[PDB]
Amino acid sequence: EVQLVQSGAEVKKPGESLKISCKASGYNFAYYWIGWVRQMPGKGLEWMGIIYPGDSDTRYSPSFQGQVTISADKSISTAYLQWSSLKASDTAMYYCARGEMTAVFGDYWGQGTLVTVSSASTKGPSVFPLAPSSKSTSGGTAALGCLVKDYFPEPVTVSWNSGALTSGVHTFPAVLQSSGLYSLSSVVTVPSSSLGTQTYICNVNHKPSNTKVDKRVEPKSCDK
Amino acid sequence: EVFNATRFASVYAWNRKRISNCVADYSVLYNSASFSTFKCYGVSPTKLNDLCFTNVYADSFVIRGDEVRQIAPGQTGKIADYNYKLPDDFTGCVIAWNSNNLDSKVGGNYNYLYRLFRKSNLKPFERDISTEIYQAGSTPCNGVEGFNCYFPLQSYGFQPTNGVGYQPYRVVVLSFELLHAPATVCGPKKSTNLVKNKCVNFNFNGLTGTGVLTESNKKFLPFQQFGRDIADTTDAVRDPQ
Amino acid sequence: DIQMTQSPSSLSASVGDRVTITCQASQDISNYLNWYQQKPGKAPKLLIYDASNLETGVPSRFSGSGSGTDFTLTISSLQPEDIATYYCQQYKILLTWTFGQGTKVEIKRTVAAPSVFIFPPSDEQLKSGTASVVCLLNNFYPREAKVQWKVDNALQSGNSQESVTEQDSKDSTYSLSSTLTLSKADYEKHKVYACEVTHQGLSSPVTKSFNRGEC
Amino acid sequence: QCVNLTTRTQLPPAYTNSFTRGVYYPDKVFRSSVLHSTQDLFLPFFSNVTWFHAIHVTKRFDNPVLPFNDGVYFASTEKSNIIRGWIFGTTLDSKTQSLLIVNNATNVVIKVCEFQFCNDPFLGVYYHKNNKSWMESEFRVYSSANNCTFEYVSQPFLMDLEGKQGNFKNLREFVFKNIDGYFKIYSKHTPINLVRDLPQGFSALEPLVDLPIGINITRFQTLLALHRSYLTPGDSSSGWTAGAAAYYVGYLQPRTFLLKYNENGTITDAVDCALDPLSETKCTLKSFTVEKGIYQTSNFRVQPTESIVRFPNITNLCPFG
Ligand SMILES: *[C@@H]1O[C@H](CO)[C@@H](O[C@@H]2O[C@H](CO)[C@@H](O)[C@H](O)[C@H]2NC(C)=O)[C@H](O)[C@H]1NC(C)=O
Repeated sequence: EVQLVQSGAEVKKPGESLKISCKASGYNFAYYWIGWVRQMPGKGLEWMGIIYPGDSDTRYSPSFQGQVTISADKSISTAYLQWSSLKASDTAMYYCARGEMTAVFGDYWGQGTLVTVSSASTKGPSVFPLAPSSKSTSGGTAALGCLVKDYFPEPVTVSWNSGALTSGVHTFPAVLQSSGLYSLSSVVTVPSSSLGTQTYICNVNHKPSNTKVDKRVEPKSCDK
Repeated sequence: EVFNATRFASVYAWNRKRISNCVADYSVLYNSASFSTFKCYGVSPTKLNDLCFTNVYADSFVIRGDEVRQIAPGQTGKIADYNYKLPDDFTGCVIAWNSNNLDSKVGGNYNYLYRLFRKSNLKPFERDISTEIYQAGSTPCNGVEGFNCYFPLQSYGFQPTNGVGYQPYRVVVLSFELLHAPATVCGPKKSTNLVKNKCVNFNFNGLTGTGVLTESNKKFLPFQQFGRDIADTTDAVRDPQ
Repeated sequence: DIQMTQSPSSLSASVGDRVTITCQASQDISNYLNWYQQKPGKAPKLLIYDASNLETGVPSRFSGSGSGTDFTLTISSLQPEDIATYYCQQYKILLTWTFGQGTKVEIKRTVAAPSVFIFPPSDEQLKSGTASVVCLLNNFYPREAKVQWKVDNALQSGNSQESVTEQDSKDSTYSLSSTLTLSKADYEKHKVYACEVTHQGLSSPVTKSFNRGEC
Repeated sequence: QCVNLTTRTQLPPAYTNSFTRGVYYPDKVFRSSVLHSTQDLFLPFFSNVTWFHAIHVTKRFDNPVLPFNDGVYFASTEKSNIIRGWIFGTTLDSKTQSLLIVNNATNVVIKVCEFQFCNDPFLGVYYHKNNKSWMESEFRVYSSANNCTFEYVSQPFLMDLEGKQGNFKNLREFVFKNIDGYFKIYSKHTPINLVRDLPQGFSALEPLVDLPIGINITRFQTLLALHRSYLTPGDSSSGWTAGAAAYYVGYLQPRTFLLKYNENGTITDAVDCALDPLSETKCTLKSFTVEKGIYQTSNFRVQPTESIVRFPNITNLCPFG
């Protein structure tokens, strides 16, 4: 049982440098090819390069020759990917895949590192919770959740009650607005009587500014 | 597209590729140090940049290391006799390079086959793909295995942990057709305007000569190329342009 | 260079139907093909690593065939969780190989009426100086529906945001959220706010309204 | 797969004399007014070839198989396109490759494929009265086709097919050779109209086609065209309908010849080195004429017939182990 683990999502600005890593375990690292694939939001895939760590042989696609660099380290069984000068068209998702060149290539992939580039500042999310009124609806099960829109860059993780409750949860994709912001909301359905003896805490975490917050939800009193 | 292919056929079913009507640059073949064995028969390596032929035939396969010396005219061996023979008057090029990175599997690769037994030798250029069983005894086999009867084809079984003796090697051979037909494969050399009535040295499709040119009202046969009346010296030529 | 194409671009079939998809190549490739499947927001997984040979750990209902310049992938009996994006990739030269265009497969189901909910701005947002009214459409099929906003029986346009989820794999339904954003003064000026939903599963448009002074 | 349709009636083959045919250019170089000597695969000047009849509505239904044996010379004079192409192989199945050439009023097509051969296949044609023409609709000559390697479509080379009524007023000659995995086809077309079958004229053969095929050939056959006949259910006819045609088949042999060119560069005369002692005397000298007297040629020899090997009869394995 082999495992591939990538590095965390990254945010940069034009004119800077970058480096990405990918680590493999559970097999002899020196006997298999490691390749890199990229995906730009909404479009198809495109190979970038492959590397054999044993003899240290590197091969690149014609379109991406000279703009990147691929290397491997057998001491800690790791593969890398390096840049020289970033620009405004290098934000994407990247995967590292393990393969072998006779029967099967692409057996196991990674998680997917997300790289963002822009020229702006980073802010922190503000969460406004919403809870049903003191009287439940006719559906037996009432809706609850939160609304967040003040943040850059994306994405941000939201969970409820430490992730124990997951059935009926739905999150909407964030949508760009006029002033370079995105909006998101989290909704969930809970039984009517649960408000009698249960409390719900939502935890929101993000890496860019590295902040985790928790907010409790209570039923809305009819403050006429 | 022939020196960079992902997969190569077995030595018992080698596939040939023909190349014609193109301008070749063999320098990149001999400048690179990747190749391990680079031999030429009948032609110097550099001079290939200043010759023209009619067509080029390329054959490719993969074999074990110890047999890389066997691919040559006049030699005898199991693959040399039962799989791939060479004519005694061969002219061309042979290239061989190690490919342990491309044809090795941790559990053992069993996708390559080679013939063990055959009734007789083959001609200098022949192919054998028959799956008929070989009989070494007297009792008829009737299509089943038995004593003194064996399946001809056998596997190789490459492994990454083996030594240089059992490591795979990719081999390509190049043959030229020449002195038979007007040239089709060319080399990179820009042309030059003609001279009518002056004594000069000329190079027509690799044929080098000296003398004075002229126009003659000779009823040359349209499908012919050139003629030589006597003493093995050309006198009548046709301009390719 | 080698370029590939897939057909049809997108198709819909019911549960238990037979589905087929065709991959075409510019020239000969000699059964050097791989079939990939990517679910929304995840990493791709291998499905078939040759013209015919089946990868281990895959349900037997998948099959593939073809050669030369034409290849076919067939799904015998469709299942609800088989909504994904399919790719065919060729690999002939050492490193020039490219993917295809992509294909999207969907599923149709019986029409389901939406559940409409309305949520007024919270006190914290009002203290912040802004207001946001939320209209939530839950468990509706199919995807198309219309949302309108009325403030004191006056239509509003160009000041709302619209977010729609992907197809659920459990009930095969969608979800919709509409947000109306206003200043605190504009929100306090008016009293009644209504969200109207028009859907093919609704006999008549459904209006959910609330009064500022009644909540 | 196939339907057996054969006739038990058989007729012995018939021979004829090959006067002077069977000469072709041995190289692509140009020579003028020079006598040359060359050793190659040729056809003897005076020999007997086999002539086959292919007319059956008295009647004679014939389409047998002939061996190849290092080259074949083919001749025929057809007006209704009875013969179209040739098939080659050893067992004549899908295991080995084969060749098919088709010529029509549009173009000429040559294909090399691993076709499936029936027991006795033949191309059939049909007639449309509404269109008032002859075409082909039955293409069941082959069962399956796989592993195509060569296809070549070109304009007609030497076939006119202009005159609507021509009665054996042209000559077609073909030569097929195979060596070193190479197939060579030489062709020639000439105009003649004489009472006799073979003319007294002299002509050479030019090179037409070269193809690389890595196969061994030991058998070949021709193809025939059969016209569909509209027969009543109670007609109870023979079932075979074909036009009037016949062909000539010879053989080849390695021999040395002496050719004489001309001022323009066309082969006109040639002699053989092993026909009769006068020809051998001409071969020893260089000219076409000699003066009276005594001439010396190659000597005699008696060849062996058997081989004998004698060794001591000792039964003892080596201690080499
Ligand atoms: C594969 O393709 C080309 C054609 O010969 C060769 O690639 C060369 O690679 C290095 C650069 O990494 C240099 O020698 C040349 O710049 C490249 N040649 C080009 C771009 O034409 C390569 O030798 C071929 N064969 C193999 C085994 O890679």
